[PDB]
Amino acid sequence: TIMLTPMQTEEFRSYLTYTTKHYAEEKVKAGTWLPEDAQLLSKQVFTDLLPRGLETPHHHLWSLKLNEKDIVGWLWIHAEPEHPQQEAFIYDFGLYEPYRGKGYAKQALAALDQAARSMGIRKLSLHVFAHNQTARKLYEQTGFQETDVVMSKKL
Amino acid sequence: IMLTPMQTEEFRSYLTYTTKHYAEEKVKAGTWLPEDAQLLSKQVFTDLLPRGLETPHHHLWSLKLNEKDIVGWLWIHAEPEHPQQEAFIYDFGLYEPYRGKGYAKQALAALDQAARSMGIRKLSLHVFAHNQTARKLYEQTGFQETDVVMSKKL
Amino acid sequence: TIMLTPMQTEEFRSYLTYTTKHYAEEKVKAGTWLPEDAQLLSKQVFTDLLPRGLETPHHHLWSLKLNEKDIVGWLWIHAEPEHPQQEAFIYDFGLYEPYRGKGYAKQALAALDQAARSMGIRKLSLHVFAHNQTARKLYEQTGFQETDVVMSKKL
Amino acid sequence: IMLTPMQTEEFRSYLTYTTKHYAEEKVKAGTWLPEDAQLLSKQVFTDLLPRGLETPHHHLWSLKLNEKDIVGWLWIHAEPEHPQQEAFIYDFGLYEPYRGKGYAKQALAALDQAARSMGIRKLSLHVFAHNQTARKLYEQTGFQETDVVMSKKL
Repeated sequence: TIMLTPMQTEEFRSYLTYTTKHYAEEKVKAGTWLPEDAQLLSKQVFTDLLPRGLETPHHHLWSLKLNEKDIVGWLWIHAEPEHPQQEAFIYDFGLYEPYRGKGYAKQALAALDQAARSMGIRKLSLHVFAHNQTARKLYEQTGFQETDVVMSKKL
Repeated sequence: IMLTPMQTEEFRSYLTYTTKHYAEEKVKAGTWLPEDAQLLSKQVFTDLLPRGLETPHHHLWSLKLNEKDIVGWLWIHAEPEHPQQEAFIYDFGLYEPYRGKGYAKQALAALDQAARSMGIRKLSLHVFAHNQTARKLYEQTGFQETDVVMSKKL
Repeated sequence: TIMLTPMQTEEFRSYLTYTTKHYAEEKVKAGTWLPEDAQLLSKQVFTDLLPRGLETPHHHLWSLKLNEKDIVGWLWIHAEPEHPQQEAFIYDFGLYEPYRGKGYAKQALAALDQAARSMGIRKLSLHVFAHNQTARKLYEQTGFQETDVVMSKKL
Repeated sequence: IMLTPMQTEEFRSYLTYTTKHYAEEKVKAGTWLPEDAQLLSKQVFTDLLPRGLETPHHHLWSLKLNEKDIVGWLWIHAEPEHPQQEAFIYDFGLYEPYRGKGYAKQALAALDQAARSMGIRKLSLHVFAHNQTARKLYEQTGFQETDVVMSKKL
């Protein structure tokens, strides 16, 4: 039973730091960004997405909580209610390392499902790096279907 | 817009939005303290709907906009022996994505048709004073004020 | 939120009556039993399945309850813990007429899922008359897959 | 039999069985009144596991019989600074379909291996007096009685 609770400042400034570095690394892993460019790019991307931080309009950043004491992870979605399909995009989702491997991830996505419906959103979307097969299987197991695929080849 | 018997899962979603919304509304209105709001809201809805969708004389509909699209809710209570055949609108609204598109007036017209068909001769409702847009709407659709509650902080 | 509560005597003797008649009718609808034979057959079948009624060993008869006041339906499963696949068979499942068309059926099957796992059963099975397409779709929507199909033709 | 870190969903199932089972056991034992049992059981488990699977120093495993088959549970509490490096077995059992197949003794042997690996030097447990088979098993696996509780109705 995961609850979605508005992310608080401390957790957010800590999250922001992890994300930027993690995103940079994933883009390097994927071949999309060169190591020497990754930092500045990642910082630019997160700065354009959340220029007002938690106050950035239409972004919902939540702490995933098991109870008052355990924050097991994070969830960040973007929903503009003027979207023709009432779609929300998951910009990020994950579990802090000590809470992984117990199945909270599926429970958190069910809580997302519920919250999303109560907000009137009709469709959830996300991007998932290709090399993250574990994330891919969980999304498959939870009703997500692949829509687009970007492929690459070094000559 | 069509009124459809509310479904158990549509009810779960409705309850998740409203409960929180009703609390904030009660806070804005000065009626409830913030530390208390969430728990009071929960207690109100359980008191009003002890048997959920089965609570006798309560009629909960989902507002459907097409055969596949759900946009809002409408819940009215009607004592079948009420001397004025009056129904009270407990909750009525639309999820954010569908506001400002005319659905509210269409939903009210649907309620009018549904009420006449059910033997209902009068409709009543509560609205928070701070909801100017809802008030204007109800005014435009024939509702008249009957009671006001006023308050002041000393 | 449906709860499974042990069916009580009054509800059971009322249920038993409905079931026998309903089963007879379904067998006639399906072409399996002739109208003139249906009653006695149905009675024989239920008498062999539940000779001790609620006390019949390995049968679990439950009232589906929304709250203290509403009994929305029934559920009857058979589970012998010595089964090699730890399988339980749903002998009957349905909703009283005033509680239909609100989606309780899926919620009741989720409650079945939970209860079954806590009992250690690993597989659920059921028979569904072919002409009951509405029941068929719900079972499909809830993870059930067709395993066997009996077909017939009058010459 | 293998011990696997209990999964949140395996925990939901475990809690559904145990809670009810513990109550009946407390009733049989004369400790709890039937009207009270269910609610006391629920309160016990929340008191013991306030943070669920995250409650510090508690180790909950699922008992797996093959790479794909779950048959039982094992939950022990071990204070990392306990002077005797003692662990207390709070709950241990098998779902009905897998009893009487030797899994219990294999599970106890697995716990022994797991405990030595974790620095645990002593195991303790509670068992209801009326559970002759569990008592016999524990006796056969090296456990000795240390305390008894007796009662009488006047």
